[PDB]
Amino acid sequence: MRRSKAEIQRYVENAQNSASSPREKSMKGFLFARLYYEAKEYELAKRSVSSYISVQERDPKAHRFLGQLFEIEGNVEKAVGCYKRSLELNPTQKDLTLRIAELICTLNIKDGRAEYWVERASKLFPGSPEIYRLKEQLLSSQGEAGWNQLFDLIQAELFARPNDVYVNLKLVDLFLSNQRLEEAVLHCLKPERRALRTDIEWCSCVVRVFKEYLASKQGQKNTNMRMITKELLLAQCDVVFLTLSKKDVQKSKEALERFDQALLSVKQSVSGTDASDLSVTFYEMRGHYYMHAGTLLLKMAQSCEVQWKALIEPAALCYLLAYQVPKPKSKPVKGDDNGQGFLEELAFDRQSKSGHLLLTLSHGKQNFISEIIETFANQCGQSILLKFLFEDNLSMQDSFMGSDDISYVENRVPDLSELSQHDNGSLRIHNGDLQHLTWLGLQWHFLSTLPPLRKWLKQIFPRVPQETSRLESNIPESICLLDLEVFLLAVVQTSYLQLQDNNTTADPNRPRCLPLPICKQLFTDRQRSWWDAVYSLITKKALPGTSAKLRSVIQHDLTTLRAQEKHGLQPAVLVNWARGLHKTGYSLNSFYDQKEYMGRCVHYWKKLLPLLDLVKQKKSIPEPVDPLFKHFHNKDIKVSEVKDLEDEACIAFATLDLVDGKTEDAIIAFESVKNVVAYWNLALIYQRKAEEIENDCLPAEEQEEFQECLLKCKGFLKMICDEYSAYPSIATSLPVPVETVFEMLDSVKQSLGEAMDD
Amino acid sequence: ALQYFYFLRNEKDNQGESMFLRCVSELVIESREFDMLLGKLEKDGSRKPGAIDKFTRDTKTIINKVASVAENKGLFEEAAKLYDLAKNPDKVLELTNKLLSPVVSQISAPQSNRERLKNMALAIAERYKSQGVSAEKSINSTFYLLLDLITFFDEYHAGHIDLSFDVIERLKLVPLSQDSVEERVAAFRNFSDEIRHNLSEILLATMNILFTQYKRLKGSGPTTLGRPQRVQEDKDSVLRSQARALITFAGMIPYRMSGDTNARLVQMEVLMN
Repeated sequence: MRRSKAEIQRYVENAQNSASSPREKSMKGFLFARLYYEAKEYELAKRSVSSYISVQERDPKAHRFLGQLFEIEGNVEKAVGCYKRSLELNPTQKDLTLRIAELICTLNIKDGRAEYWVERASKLFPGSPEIYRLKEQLLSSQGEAGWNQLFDLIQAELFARPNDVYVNLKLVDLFLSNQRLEEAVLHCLKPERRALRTDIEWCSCVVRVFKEYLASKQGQKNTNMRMITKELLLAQCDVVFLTLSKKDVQKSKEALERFDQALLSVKQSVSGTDASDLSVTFYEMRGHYYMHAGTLLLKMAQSCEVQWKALIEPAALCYLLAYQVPKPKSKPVKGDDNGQGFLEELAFDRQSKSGHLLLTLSHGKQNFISEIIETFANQCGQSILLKFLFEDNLSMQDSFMGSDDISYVENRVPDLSELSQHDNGSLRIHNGDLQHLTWLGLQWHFLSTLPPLRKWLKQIFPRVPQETSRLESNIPESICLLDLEVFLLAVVQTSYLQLQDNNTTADPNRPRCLPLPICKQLFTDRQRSWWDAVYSLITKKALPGTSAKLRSVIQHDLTTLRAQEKHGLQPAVLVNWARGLHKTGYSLNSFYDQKEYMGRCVHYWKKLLPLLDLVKQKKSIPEPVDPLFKHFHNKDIKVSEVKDLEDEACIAFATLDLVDGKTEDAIIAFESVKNVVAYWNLALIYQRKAEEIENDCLPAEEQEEFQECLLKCKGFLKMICDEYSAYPSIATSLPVPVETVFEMLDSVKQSLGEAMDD
Repeated sequence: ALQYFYFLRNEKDNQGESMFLRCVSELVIESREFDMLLGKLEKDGSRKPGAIDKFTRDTKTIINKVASVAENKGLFEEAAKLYDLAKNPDKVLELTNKLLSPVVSQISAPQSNRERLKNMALAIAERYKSQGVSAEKSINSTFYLLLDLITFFDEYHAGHIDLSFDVIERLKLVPLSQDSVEERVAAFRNFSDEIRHNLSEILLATMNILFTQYKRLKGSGPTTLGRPQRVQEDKDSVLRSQARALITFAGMIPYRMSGDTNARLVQMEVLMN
């Protein structure tokens, strides 16, 4: 529809030559004026829509287009008359009054009729930015009679849609201009202002308003004052966070100085009779100031002043202090629970991230605080921290951190149980997000231990407690926690590969996992939408009508994660997924969890079988056609393992059949399948059966069966050794190592006996 | 033509191939037309039952042999179109690489028609790979390698240095550090003749970009004219690492070229050292 003026004119003249009647010409005049507007021909569009209206006084869209063209040109009176006659013809239009108001505002001659029309539109609709701008332009040249209506409209819009940052800013500015601080304080005291905290200028205006209110009412200490101080501190922390997120150094330093000044000012009331929500928010802001000083040091190192090798230790000490900040205490007089809970969750998140960063940076330490206390008694440490942060501008007494020391807070050490508790407390308010999950997975991989994603997903999804019925079939209803764990492991592996590729250089290395203000999102919008749709479909939060669309959006990305053709990841990564699933399903000893694991593995194998056949035939590889990153051949599968992968799929089938309740059938299937992993599983099953027989009775038939099983296991180990010595391609995919195979064969031979052995 | 081919096909083989095959090959290479005789093409479609196809079979093998004869003679675009009609991604990518390899050695700036021909051939190959099954794993790897290499080549020829530097750093295939030289050598053993031959021009362009960057860094003041001393030291250290990795690669790979290329390699090694 939008092309070149020459093409538009050619299409117009072709349609005119095809039209053989003025009636049909005026009928097509609608599309004629549309193309004229797309090609920027206002006069021709106007004459076309005028002819169309003259030959047919129907369709309000044509009247709206004519009014818009008149507003673009300069026929305000004609547009007003056309809108009036259109409203008189059909009084079933709501945007016509807004169009009339826009025309009058463009004319710059406001009218009482337009004011009444906009008032009726505002009484009808709950609120709109268009009607807000219309009322602003109308009453911007009236007086107090219009100011009252504007304030009423702003209040109605704020009651309708609370997400009105610019509207709230304009209201606060109007209140400050008209000298009305009580209404501004009452508006800022709302709980939704915490979520509205998104603009640095809005946060600074809120901070100034709160400071003015405190300077005006200095002399009262009530729950309202506590809430106002907490909101002021939260706005200051948001300002500092925004300055640290954006690329600068002087602004972040000024924000940290303002935060330290506010903390020093509030320390006067901290030491008073305030020992509840005020002290809670004071400790919260102390931890936030520590983390913000660490982020400012990191930003300065990025802007190149002091290297990471010299700025990690101050950042590590700041993180340790933020972690040692005492937990939010209880309040004897309740009243601000909505803020106390938010402060407690913020403390949980801060403690979690500080402990994780300190553990990843220290690899085990706890005597640093004791050594500092025994040597410098924290005084010289705080002096060095102040000299590294604020240089020599602020003195030792002009800051709350100079008078306080490390002994002022707690002396707890980051432990695994405390870290897990803080992570659970963070998740209970995050409601499930892949970013922090990938971060925790990376932290666990750096600490060299398996991450407990099972309990995390169980507490995230209240509908799937590791108990599902649908296993096969590529359907969105068969979604369990295993697919989410696979996606999280994929994102973790991608982030680890990116970090390894970035660290392989002579550039000054950075600490593992950069903080949030200096680490953008690594996932994609498609993956985020798929995760959100999966969460909404599992938590039964869908709408009656959009369920099919949500299922289709989910399947659009699930067709790749379910190990099917046209991938976005890597075949080697899919093979690793299948191997890990099989290992987790074969090493445990439960029932439902193992069955679900092996069912998901069986589904993955039976869906990947075509890709295995393609790799065997040596054809196309997963080309980067889907927005799922891009890798290379270093993490790709080979061509000498397709038979091993098919045999592993058969092994998963046999294990599923065994756990279902067909031990003999699964043993027969394992014996029929020829694979080193199959023979190893057969030997393990035979050893377990021998242990069970030795624990129970030993009849003649059971003894003969045990002897036959031991002989079969010995023969399977011998043929495994023969195949490993002959075919070299089987060595590329080996389950247990050769030493483990040899020790298992030796144990089997020792349990059986000599002579009869081979 | 088909009426005469109906009589020419009655003769059996005579001293290799056949007189009928030689005649039809000469006729098709003299005519250069197949949109209705062999099959029409929208952009990368399959074959259509043409006039000769409606009477004789083995049309796929006939078209493959004709395209092979044309490639052996000296035809590129028509042979590529014929193989795209016959649906052969392996041969399509093979001829694409064979026609883009000799042009890599010379300049790649828009000065004639060879660059436009290689660009349209690369576009046809990439759209054929997107719509349908591509070639083998090694063939697709070589195709992506050549795509990235010609991209870096045109980025360097356009007059930009930072763009070439960042694309050659994001390629993740040049020797980065000493711990990466091992995997680079391990992956070098699974390359190809073209991938081993174009390394000369690749290293030449890399050393040209590195020398330009070093000259700009030397012209820029250490303390004045921007670029702080810490940034200069970091750049010098990353150049040291890159040079050490490149020289370790070139020293421990089982392949030697020429004295001039070796001298230039050591020259860039010590320049960044």
